[PDB]
Amino acid sequence: GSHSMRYFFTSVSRPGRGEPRFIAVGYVDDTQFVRFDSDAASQRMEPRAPWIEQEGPEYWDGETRKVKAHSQTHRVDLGTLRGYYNQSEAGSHTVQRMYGCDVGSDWRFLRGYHQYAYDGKDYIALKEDLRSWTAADMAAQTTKHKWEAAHVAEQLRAYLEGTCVEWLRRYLENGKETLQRTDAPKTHMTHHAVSDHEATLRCWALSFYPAEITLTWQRDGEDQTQDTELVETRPAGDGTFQKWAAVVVPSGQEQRYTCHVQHEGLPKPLTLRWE
Amino acid sequence: EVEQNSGPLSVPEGAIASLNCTYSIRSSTSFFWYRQYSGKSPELIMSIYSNGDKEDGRFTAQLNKASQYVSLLIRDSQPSDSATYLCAVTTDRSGKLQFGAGTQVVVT
Amino acid sequence: GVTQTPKFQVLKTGQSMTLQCAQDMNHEYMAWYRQDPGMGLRLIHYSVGVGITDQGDVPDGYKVSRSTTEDFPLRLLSAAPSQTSVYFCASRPGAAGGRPELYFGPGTRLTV
Amino acid sequence: MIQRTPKIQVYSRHPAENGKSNFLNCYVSGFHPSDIEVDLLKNGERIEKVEHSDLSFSKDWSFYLLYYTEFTPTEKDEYACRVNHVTLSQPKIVKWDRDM
Amino acid sequence: LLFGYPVYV
Repeated sequence: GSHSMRYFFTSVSRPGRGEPRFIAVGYVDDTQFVRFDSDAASQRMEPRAPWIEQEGPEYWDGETRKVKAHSQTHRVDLGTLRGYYNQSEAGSHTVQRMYGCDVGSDWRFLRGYHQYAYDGKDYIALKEDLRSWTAADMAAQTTKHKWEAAHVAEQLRAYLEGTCVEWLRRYLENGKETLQRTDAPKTHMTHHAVSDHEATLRCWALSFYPAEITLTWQRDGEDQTQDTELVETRPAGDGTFQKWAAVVVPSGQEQRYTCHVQHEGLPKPLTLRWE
Repeated sequence: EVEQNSGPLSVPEGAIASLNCTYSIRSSTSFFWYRQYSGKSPELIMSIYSNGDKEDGRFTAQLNKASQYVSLLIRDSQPSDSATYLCAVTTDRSGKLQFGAGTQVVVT
Repeated sequence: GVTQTPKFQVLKTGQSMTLQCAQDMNHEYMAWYRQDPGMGLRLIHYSVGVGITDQGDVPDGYKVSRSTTEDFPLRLLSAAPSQTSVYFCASRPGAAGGRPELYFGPGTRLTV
Repeated sequence: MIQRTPKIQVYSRHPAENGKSNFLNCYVSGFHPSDIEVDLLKNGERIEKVEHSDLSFSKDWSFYLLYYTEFTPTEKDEYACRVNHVTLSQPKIVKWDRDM
Repeated sequence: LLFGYPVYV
């Protein structure tokens, strides 16, 4: 199956409360394995998975320096971007960075990512060819020109295609008991009366990994999409995920509504019915 | 790896039996206490997940993720508590439960 | 909830018996542990589903089969003096997503 | 500045069975900025021992957090999640439904 | 593994 590694960096400025808040987290497809918080009691990269802990002290001493370097740049980027948009230091602002790589089922490189955001909107992003950038406005083009001279696109392409991928494979092998295992969802339905002539069929899916899943309600084969309550895939707190879909079925028609569940852990897509 | 006392802890009747275990995997999330009488099977008596203390009956389990050690306190020790107590630790989304050597308690 | 067949069974050196285990709780995860004085419960093998076996901490010298959700028997190829231990069987509702508490069987004492 | 309203989901890790311990989850997602107050309620009173996950965001740069606490539900206790954000005038409270 | 090359905006 396909995999991916992605790191997430959030820097929120505190005007009167001192240095900006910096949070860094790293994932493997849905599994957080590292964290860093500038306000945490530990100023080192802390592990969140058992398979990342088998790395020697040289790994953590290195990843601590790198994550401290990201915080220093975001601390500077906050002031730089504040000047680009001629903004006052009277308020707080948000700088978010995300980068990583995707691999296909053959574990070959599939796509690379490197993106910035300022105050919740896209600021600059590395394009698919891993050679050019996308600059939103003049402030972003200033950054684009600065990164072109520094040869930043070339450094990422060597990392996204060569290091992000190679170390993803190392993480997969070290956590094959966890990351390469697929836990199929446990499906069930619930029936609840809402009126004298209407009822609520809620199609459930719990304890599955990864979080990619698809819940669909059909009526006589037609996809019920406009009238179908769907909730965002939520975490359970132990590593698995949950999701449910609901439709308001008139009394007596429950027999012609069908729920469809698609997931990587299912050999064939499930078709659930009431009665 | 889970290290325990690995020895008979003699606690008089009515005292507080205190045994602890240390785990190696820092990212562990679930911690359990199993008691096992001589010849019988281990049964779950206490499970703690959040950093702190948790009491249920005469049993009290403490968790300290900073020092990476789990302890268990038995208030009002009785001869019915004389058994080998196993400490089990696990990580998220995993079925490999790591059990310690066990600490045998002998209450008179 | 969990039952094991060979209560207090003695074996020989060559081509010994195979210990059986079963549970009527429709559990996905099942495991076999070994208990020795001074070492504690040591994982032999575990299965997270039907026809899905995996090796634990001491897989050298053991073969396990999982053909049904209920039965999870532990086989012994050839008995060694190191096989003298108490074999326990455990299970839990699922490999993940459920309550990680483990249910143990009555056990099996064995000497060689 | 861009502001996005948080999406709230109150639920439990395991199917609620009165008398057995469980985890009460409140999953806030799709909001911006990250400054947000999330408290878990038991019969209207705030629960003290409440832990949260690490801050992360989605494809569209919207953050998400999971606030959880260990609890034991009963047939009479009512639980709710109270979330206050810059996009909400009055703090929103979502009661815990056993079937949602 | 993180990206080593420092990047400024």
